[PDB]
Amino acid sequence: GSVSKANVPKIDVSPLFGDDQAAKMRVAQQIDAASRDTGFFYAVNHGINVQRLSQKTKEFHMSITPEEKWDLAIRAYNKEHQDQVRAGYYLSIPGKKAVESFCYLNPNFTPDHPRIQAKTPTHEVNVWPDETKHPGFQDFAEQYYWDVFGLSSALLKGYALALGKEENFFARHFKPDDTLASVVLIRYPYLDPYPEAAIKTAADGTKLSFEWHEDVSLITVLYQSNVQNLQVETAAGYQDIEADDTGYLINCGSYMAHLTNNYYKAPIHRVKWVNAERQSLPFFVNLGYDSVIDPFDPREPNGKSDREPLSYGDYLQNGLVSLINKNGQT
Ligand SMILES: CC(C)[C@@H](NC(=O)[C@H](CS)NC(=O)CCC[C@H](N)C(=O)O)S(=O)(=O)O
Ligand SMILES: [Fe+3]
Repeated sequence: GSVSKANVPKIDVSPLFGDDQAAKMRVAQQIDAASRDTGFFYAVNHGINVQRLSQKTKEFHMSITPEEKWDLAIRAYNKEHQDQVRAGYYLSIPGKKAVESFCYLNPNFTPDHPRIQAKTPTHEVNVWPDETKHPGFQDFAEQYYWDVFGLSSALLKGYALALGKEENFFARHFKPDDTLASVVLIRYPYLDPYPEAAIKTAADGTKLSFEWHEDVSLITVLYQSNVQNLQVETAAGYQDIEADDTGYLINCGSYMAHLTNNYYKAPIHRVKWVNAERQSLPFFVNLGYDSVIDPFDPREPNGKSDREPLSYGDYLQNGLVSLINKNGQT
């Protein structure tokens, strides 16, 4: 019943920001090898100040009041906010639900934006706390969105080259004016006593905070504090993913698995229950609402696939609802 440790290589992604094309191919090879193995890798030498990200996120989580949480709550917690399906605060439920979080979307989604004017699903205008009660928080959060957007764009060039495509194969659909990408600022608290109602038990007996799932994304670009919790499923069972609070943990989402005919799988993973204060800050790399990538199969000589091209917006709307139905309202 022992638990092994997943091979999660640390990949220096800095060449993806430069113009050394052979060096970028050597990064792409590493991304290919990781994507074909466990499906996770750590992006290092990424150029983002993750210490400031963790400090500002901690300041926000530890200073917001129950009044402000109701005022920012998504409609799952506040019936007055029917437009907040994605963005807003996700309340914990003491004695029942430990996790709480704050999700925000593309800062360019304003009342002027045509997708907001047309009321297209998955598009929302971000809600923010009072500036004086949380000085600099909105500025930090929006800046972080574009900081990790820049990193994610380079990572997408690595994935494109790894699959034998031109480096903009994915990134050309990843644009500041229409990206459905999201940031979630997740707090997992220390609780004494920790309520067993907030703990799930896996089929193999492991105590979990969040059950197995594939990510709803093209790729996921995640920062976490230094508390080990993640497990990836392999054919030989679940394996622990070691923590690293200096790098970004990268993995493919189910849209990537669809478009590559499962050549780059969306790794199934789950979150172990750990009674420790920690943060989990995912950036879900989503494309535009009408973004469509023609599927292909890198295993076939002609590279042809019979899978239907999937519009990303419909994929995202269906995927987020299915994840809530399967693993519960977060
Ligand atoms: C329970 C929770 C803390 C987990 N984190 C996540 O983000 C999970 C697993 S990937 N994903 C979501 O809840 C989709 C969010 C989409 C976002 N609202 C949007 O609209 O884009 S946990 O894995 O850390 O346990
Ligand atoms: Fe996930």
